[PDB]
Amino acid sequence: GGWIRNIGRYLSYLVDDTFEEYAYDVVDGIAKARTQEELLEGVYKALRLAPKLKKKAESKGCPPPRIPSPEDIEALEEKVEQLSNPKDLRKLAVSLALWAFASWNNCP
Amino acid sequence: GWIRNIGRYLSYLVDDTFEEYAYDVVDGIAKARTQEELLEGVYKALRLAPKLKKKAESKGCPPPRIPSPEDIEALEEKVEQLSNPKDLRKLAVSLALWAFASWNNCP
Amino acid sequence: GWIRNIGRYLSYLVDDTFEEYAYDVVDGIAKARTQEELLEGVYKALRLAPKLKKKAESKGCPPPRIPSPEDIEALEEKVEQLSNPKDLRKLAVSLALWAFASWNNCP
Amino acid sequence: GWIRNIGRYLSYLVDDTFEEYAYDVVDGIAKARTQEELLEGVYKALRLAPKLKKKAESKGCPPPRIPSPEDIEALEEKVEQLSNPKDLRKLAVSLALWAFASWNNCP
Amino acid sequence: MYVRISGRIRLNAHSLNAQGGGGTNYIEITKTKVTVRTENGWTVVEVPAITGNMLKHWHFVGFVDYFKTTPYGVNLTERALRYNGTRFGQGETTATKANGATVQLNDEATIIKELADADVHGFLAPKTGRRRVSLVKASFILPTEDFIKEVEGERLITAIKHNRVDVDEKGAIGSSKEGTAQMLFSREYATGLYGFSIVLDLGLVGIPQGLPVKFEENQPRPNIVIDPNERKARIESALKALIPMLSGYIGANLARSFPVFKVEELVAIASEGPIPALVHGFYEDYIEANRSIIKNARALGFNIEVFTYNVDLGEDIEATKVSSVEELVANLVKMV
Amino acid sequence: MYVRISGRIRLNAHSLNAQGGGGTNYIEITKTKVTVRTENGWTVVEVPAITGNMLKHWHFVGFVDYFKTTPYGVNLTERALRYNGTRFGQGETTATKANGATVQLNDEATIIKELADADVHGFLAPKTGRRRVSLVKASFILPTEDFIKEVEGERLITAIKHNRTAQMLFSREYATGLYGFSIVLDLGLVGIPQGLPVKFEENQPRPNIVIDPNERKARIESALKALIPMLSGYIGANLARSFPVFKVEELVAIASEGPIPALVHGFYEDYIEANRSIIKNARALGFNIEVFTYNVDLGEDIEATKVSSVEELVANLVKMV
Amino acid sequence: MYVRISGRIRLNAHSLNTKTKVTVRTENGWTVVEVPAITGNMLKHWHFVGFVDYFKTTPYGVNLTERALRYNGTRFGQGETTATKANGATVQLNDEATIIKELADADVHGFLAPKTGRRRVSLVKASFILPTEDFIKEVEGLYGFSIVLDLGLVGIPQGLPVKFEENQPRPNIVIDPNERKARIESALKALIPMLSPVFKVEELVAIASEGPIPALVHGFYEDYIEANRSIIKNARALGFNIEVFTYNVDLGEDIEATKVSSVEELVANLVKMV
Repeated sequence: GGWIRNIGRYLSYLVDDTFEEYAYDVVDGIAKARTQEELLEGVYKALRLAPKLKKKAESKGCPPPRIPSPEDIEALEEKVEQLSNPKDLRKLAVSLALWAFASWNNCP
Repeated sequence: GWIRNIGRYLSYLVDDTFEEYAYDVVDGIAKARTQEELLEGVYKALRLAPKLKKKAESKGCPPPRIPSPEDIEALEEKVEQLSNPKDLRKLAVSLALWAFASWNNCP
Repeated sequence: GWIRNIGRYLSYLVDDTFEEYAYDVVDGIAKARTQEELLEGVYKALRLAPKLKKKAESKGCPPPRIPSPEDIEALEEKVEQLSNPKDLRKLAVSLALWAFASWNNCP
Repeated sequence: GWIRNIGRYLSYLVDDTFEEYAYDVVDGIAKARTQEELLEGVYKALRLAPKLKKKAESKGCPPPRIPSPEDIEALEEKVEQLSNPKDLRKLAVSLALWAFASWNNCP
Repeated sequence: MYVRISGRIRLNAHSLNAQGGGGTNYIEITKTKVTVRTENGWTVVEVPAITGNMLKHWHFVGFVDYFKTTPYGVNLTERALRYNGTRFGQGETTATKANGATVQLNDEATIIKELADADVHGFLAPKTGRRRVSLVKASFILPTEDFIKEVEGERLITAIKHNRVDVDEKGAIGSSKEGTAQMLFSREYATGLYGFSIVLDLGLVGIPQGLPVKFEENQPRPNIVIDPNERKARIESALKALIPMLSGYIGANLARSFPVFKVEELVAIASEGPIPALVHGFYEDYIEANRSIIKNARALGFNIEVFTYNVDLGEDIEATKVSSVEELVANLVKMV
Repeated sequence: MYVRISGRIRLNAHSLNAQGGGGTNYIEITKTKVTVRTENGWTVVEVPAITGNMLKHWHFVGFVDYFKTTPYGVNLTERALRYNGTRFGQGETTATKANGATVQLNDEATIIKELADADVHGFLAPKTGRRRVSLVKASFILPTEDFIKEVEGERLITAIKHNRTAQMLFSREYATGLYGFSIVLDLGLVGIPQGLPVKFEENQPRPNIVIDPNERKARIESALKALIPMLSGYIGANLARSFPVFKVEELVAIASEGPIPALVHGFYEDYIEANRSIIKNARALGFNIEVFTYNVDLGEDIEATKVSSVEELVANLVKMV
Repeated sequence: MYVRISGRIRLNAHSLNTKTKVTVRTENGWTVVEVPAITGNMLKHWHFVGFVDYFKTTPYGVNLTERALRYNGTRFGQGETTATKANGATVQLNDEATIIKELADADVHGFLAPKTGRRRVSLVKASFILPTEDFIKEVEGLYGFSIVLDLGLVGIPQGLPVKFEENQPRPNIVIDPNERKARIESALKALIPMLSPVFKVEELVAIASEGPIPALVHGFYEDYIEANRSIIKNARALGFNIEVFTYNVDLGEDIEATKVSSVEELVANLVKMV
């Protein structure tokens, strides 16, 4: 509820074109993570590669890359911690990996 | 629960305005593969806390809020209870993940 | 847990509303690979106990919480059996971790 | 470690409700890498005891107990027997900072 | 030629290569964790250190400081004369010549011909994607194992504080409403018996990696894209750059620190041909390893001349008894 | 030119670089850890020492004292006149001048041609980002390894109490010994901004002296004469009450017009033969090295002039250039 | 003017309100032993009390402090945001120039007011009355002392020494020239108390000039005469003038110096040289 669209936006901005910075290692780490720790490291690295996206958008005139809302991080933490079953954890990680590739409203 | 306040302060380190960045401490407290360097980076953030307070009260922002002591000791009990590297790494990454979020600190 | 006195005293030593601002002592306490500098740092921390006690009434400030004899006895008992630098640095950095907090700063 | 008794004895020399605010003794005791200055400091602290006891009996609160010989003896035969400066320095500074605790001393 | 230096060096009261602390008045020094056998049980101790990256930077500084004396110093970049480690860092598709000329980033041979920095320390040009490894390779500077064993680890940190003074034409310091400009910073101060070891893979000076060798009649020979005396001067300057690395120009805040700098003992090997790396001084049994290496490398047809300072090195391995480093430079350059 | 002056000086009861722990009455004298050889192995001892920041700040004080008397002493910072070494502190964008007219930090050419302090002792402007390394490399002040190993250590420190409601008692730490220093004046780029060291106007390296040669010579004279207070009593703090005793037990000074290495100090068991070897090898390499000695024994095939101090050597060096 | 004095006297049964260390000379040993010598703070306090005694008697010496009369030199201690002048007018510590104009002891010996932040480096450098190495070598006494008067900074605020009106280097004097001369004369005369009931003067040597000059080697050593010769010859050869005064010592030859037979003669020479 809410995390879907914002996570998709941010991951697309990390992966989409018009950036020349195509980081798939973070996407692969998020996807292939049976345990929750590596999924958390992958999403943390994706969030960490925020300043590069902001600086590049400012330099090339692209719209600023929106950062996911704190409530989205809240929901992420709750569903990761409350779901100790590796099945739902893998489902969530692969859903994030799917949202890493999306053709949103890119630079005009 | 007890991650919001300390995560909020962690995001106070790097965010909109606040023309002073410190990502080495965030990286250290995120991938704390051993029992330590986690509290080391958190203490480094707490040492930059007066710098953040001065910058906020000077330039454009309301004064920052230090994490509550009950939060700090809750974190300390949580890190004491865990023994396997799995829980330690999960706690460290969940702690340092809040440093990058859309917070409306300076109006 | 059995540390509120020390944490509150260190905070009042380091926080605002006290115009003393002893950060060198906190830095000495935190990064302590060996026991010599950790003990010197804790000595420097407890050194300005009379200053805080006498200067509290100079403004209308409640007296600080001096560390209890039992707390310092437990610290001395648990610091003697220290050989590996890992847990020693852990203990020192955790001391510095509750050194910084957001207590009720001189209500 | 039987350091509680000597710490309590030394605390009354520095703690409140006592005009004898001799603060140089503890600093001289702590940073003593050599046995000579530590011995001089402990000797002067012991020689200052009659003033402490007369002040305590004048105040009304019970004075500290008579300085026992075995504890101070074991003090020297553990401080000078160990050649490396680490343990002797840490024990000296620890017993010096032991005096910096406030409790029900002179009601 | 690929000359290798190693040995044991004593640094006393040095504030070299701090870490900054991340934005704190208390400046952190470079702390590196090392392993010591410690008889029955191994130990890991975190001790002050000097990184090999900054050692390479200071070797660069020495090389460019001793290269301007040569008549062929025009090829040296003017940015090197001011001790700049930048090389095609951010969006630098061109290079600035010392005589105010623009140099393109194509034809790597021309790049190393027109830039001494490119020849000696390599380059990275992300815009044009040009890569060249640094011929000089510096090892880390750490306290040697017997030092930790004898001092039982220790801390080697004193943390002396430093402040400022202001009068601002008023006789006072001033509060925060005017600027204060009085800062209290405490920088960690270290010491110890360290180990210096840097290799100078100088056999590629003037030889681009793109076409290192040519075969006109099917024989291997280095591709010397420059005239010979320029290469000889570059080799001489690179060897002379070893001199300040042992007299002492390395270390952070050299103006305020300048640690007392000398090597307790030293070993140097010329080794015109490719050889194994000379072991860096950190250990206790390296004497036997070095003795065996020197005594059995000649069986492989290696004409390696060894210069020894404050080491007996037995009596059957031949060596040159030396007491300085510029004599080493002189005897290294009198043959090349 | 580049000059390097190393010296062993005997000190007694000096309160130099003492800060203490926070606001405590007892004030410690920055006893640092040093390594000695002895016979049982390399041991670390906590011995009192004087930081190189102290030495370089006092070299600054000497330079600004001997620069006013020069005819071209007008081009000096206002901070230099007020004994303030802090250049372009917190928030400083512009600069203050002795004459009163401020100067903008648009580049380094003006900050070198107008601010002799910025040239001689470097500067740092956080706002404008102007950066320059100081040309005064100040070493530390440590006792001799032989002296430490023969004095049995004893912390080399004694506590002395000082008296003064406004009646308070404070104590200070006092030390002694044969300390040593090695001050390096790499004054070959004075009057030369770091941004443009060599212009190469006609394909030949040459210094870019932004100032006239007279001002450069005067700055050299003042900076070298600033070594005189280093051996007189103007070293360290508490000089109003302490004024440590100075006597130059040993002195060596190596000067040249070209880039030359430093020299091995005397904080070790065996250093004199190493100094002989390095000096003779540097001379044989082809460096115009001039070596001056004071109360130190020399060997064969090496010059040894029984000089009195450094001021006369600096005077004749200026005379011969 | 700048003057430096180094001498040796004999102290017997001295009563104070300290004990320091002395280092053995020569090559037999370089260890240290504890000796009850005199701290430099005592020498500076003696100089201050002599200064106030010889300055309050002058008709122009009415710009002192009430605390200075009773030899209580706290110099703006705890809880002292202002100062009490000798006449009675409470001066407010707002600027350094006002302090320089209204105070004289704070000029000669510096000042520090932590509440207002005001600070001034003392132009009087006081050294230690330490025993000579021969005393501890052949006894296991002759005590050496030295003093430095930087009187050229008297009346000169630390904030700015030169105003630079017409681009000239002139000192920023803020008090009357007569008051400055009287203060210099009183400071020079203040050398009497430590040079004059049990102790007697045995050896003394002083150098006085105008520009910044090196201080003499302290009378603590054995072969310090060679250092004094080096300093004197170097000062003569550097180019500026320098006046050398000797008291019961044969300094050297082939130079010019004044052999003073009394301390009053030395005081008169210092007074008349400025």
